[PDB]
Amino acid sequence: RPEKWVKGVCRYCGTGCGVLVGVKDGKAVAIQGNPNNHNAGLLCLKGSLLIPVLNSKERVTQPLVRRHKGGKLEPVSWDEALDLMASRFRSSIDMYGPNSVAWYGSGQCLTEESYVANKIFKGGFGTNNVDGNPRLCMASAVGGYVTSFGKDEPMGTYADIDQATCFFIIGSNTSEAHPVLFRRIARRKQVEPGVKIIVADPRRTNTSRIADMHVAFRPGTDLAFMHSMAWVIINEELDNPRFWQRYVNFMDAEGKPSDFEGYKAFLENYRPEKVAEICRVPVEQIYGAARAFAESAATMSLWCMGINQRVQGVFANNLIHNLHLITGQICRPGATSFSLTGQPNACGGVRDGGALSHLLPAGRAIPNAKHRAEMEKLWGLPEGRIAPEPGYHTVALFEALGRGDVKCMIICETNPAHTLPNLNKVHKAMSHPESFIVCIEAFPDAVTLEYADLVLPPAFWCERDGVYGCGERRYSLTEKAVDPPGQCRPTVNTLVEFARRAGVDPQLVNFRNAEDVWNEWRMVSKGTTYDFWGMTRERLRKESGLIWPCPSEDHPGTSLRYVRGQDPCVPADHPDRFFFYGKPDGRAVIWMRPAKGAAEEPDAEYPLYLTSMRVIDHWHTATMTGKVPELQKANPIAFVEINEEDAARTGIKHGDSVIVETRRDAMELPARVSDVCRPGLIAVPFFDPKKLVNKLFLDATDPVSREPEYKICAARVRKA
Ligand SMILES: Nc1nc2c(c(=O)[nH]1)N[C@H]1C(S)=C(S)[C@@H](COP(=O)(O)OP(=O)(O)OC[C@H]3O[C@@H](n4cnc5c(=O)[nH]c(N)nc54)[C@H](O)[C@@H]3O)O[C@H]1N2
Ligand SMILES: Nc1nc2c(c(=O)[nH]1)N[C@H]1C(S)=C(S)[C@@H](COP(=O)(O)OP(=O)(O)OC[C@H]3O[C@@H](n4cnc5c(=O)[nH]c(N)nc54)[C@H](O)[C@@H]3O)O[C@H]1N2
Ligand code: SF4
Ligand SMILES: [Mo]
Repeated sequence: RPEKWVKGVCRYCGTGCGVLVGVKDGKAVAIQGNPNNHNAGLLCLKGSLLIPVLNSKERVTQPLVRRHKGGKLEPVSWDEALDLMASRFRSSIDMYGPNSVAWYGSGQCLTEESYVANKIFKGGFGTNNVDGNPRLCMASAVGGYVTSFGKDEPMGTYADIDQATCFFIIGSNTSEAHPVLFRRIARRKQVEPGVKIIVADPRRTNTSRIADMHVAFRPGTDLAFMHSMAWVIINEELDNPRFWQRYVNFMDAEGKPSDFEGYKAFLENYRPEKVAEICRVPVEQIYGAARAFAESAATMSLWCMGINQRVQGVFANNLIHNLHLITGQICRPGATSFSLTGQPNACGGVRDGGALSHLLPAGRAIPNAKHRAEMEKLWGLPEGRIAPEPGYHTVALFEALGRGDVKCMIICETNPAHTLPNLNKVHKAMSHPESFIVCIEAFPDAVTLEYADLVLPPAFWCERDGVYGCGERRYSLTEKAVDPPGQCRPTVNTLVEFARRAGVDPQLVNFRNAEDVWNEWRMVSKGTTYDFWGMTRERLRKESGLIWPCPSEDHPGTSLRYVRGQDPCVPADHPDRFFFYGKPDGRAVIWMRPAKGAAEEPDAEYPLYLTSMRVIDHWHTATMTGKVPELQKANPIAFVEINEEDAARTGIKHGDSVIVETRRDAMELPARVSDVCRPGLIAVPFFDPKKLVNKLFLDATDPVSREPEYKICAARVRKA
């Protein structure tokens, strides 16, 4: 029975549910949803079963070191570990320059931890080799928002779910991936049965059971589909000229200035009857989706990896925004283009904090000299300290590691040997005989540890305080509830000490705790369109999150970005009601992106599309949810989804052990025959360690966002 309730944030998905941890003095005994956060006291099963994870004894509790490659990992002193880390890094820089070292973090790191590691590597060591797992996830969405709007992050919030009359949910298994959000959507349609829901996804998931229409298009053909929708919208005069004539600019297929007539001319290449067959769907779906979208009083789009993990990821994102831009379904309650963020802090930590290889904090960019100067000034650095060239993006980083270009790397709160694409190649790279890899990891079963040279024990989740920035621009504090076990220390501290010992000027890592970094980061944001200066620690302790922009302590936060009278970044006296200030002329942009396909399409030899997806019970690599026995009762191990019509003709029965094979590897999996995967598609989950499916997937990335195409590759199947 709890004596105190410590306010936090769920450790899992980007829905970012507020949580209250009940501690019976010393130990966490219960957990309940924070009634004051957006989730209003509700949590899904994974969140509900957080305590068994926090109290698990199967943790990394003391530093470990592997004296030599291929050898046993053994205990080592914290002091001996920090000196080892600092000497190896400093030497590498002294010998080969900053670009020989790198930081590979994640959207699961507290904002404060990502900010510190970013600053160390960029302002301290002078290398921009700072990336993270959000590159495997939200990079395409960032690209989409910056190219369409000139600023990252959604312009709306979760609250828009309550006023939308239409939901266009594409490339998102919302029920299994953002449970609390799916419930809020299902609730909306229950309160108002008139609400229409279109679910576009090659797979028929539980998300489609509340859908008015399920568009099961051929993998990769959604750009054609969405262009077709705009064709219909224009053709049936369902567009909003009063809006686009005043707030939109058009760009042709070659990226040059164009106009409405050019948009119409381009769209002629995407007529419904032609696209319906490209997409392998009934032509009525194109008309229906378009009409529901444009005729509705307020439409909201929501999408996830099915859109982002694509070589055309940034373009697919632009197409979704085009729909809202041509119809004016934006900047009003219930109407917005809402990218769903997968991780708890891919937003606050990596995106907003600029902890990616080409970024600087608060929407600054490495290639921009005024930005580099601005940062050198804020961080008290000597002119020119920040390298002008962006560092390696994730896939390139592990490639550099495999070549010996990157000799020292810190992997923190991610499991790359399990989750990076094209594993066989990645494993070879991580096995470089002369590399020095330091893993900050909470659970010993993470496969990446088999590659680590030094393992450091971190304080897990609420064992320390920190901020998480979820998908709706909401910044929420998680206060420390219990003490870290064994020798576990807060990564914020471990970083500050690693820096000092590595030679970094002490004025740079001038932090005792997370609150100290929050105050500097608060300063670094001041004046920018991210400005969250009003989010003091005290306000964050008392509030269940605040949504930025939040400039002064007396400012309530912002739900409607780009809207006069709502967004503080839009002059009180701006002449127009909307202002897309991320663009020089205040106008958003519609892009006539040509629809292509996957990097590796099916052919004679490998006739099927292979996709990979989430399952509600398991969180990623399962080093955390794998400790909760209840979560293992439905899908204990991996399987391969095969379509009914394909199985029959292929001669495969349900339960059969089948070999899924791509050009990169073959893996045996039990077949799960159903109508989930449309014909010509198979799907594998990645939660099982004994079945590392990323060994099957290709390594191609969107040339702009550099996000890998985990969603599509070519395969062949056979009975084992
Ligand atoms: N239980 C649980 N929840 C999670 C996670 C977890 O590990 N476990 N992860 C969190 C994280 S990091 C993230 S990024 C989110 C992501 O969550 P989602 O992206 O919603 O989950 P996925 O299974 O990857 O869903 C992608 C969907 O894209 C489909 N798809 C495949 N090919 C295409 C295509 O060509 N076009 C389109 N439009 N769709 C396509 C798939 O069939 C699948 O249904 O989930 C979050 N939620
Ligand atoms: N085929 C395929 N591959 C994919 C995807 C896909 O859809 N298909 N999705 C991709 C996407 S969106 C993502 S987000 C990535 C994510 O994939 P990863 O980030 O690699 O997966 P996680 O299991 O979340 O890794 C987090 C690690 O943090 C550890 N950890 C937990 N708490 C702490 C802590 O406090 N400190 C430290 N140091 N470690 C801690 C865990 O034990 C675990 O090893 O996977 C990607 N890979
Ligand atoms: S919906 Fe996401 S943030 Fe909310 S309790 Fe579930 S896993 Fe946690
Ligand atoms: Mo993600």
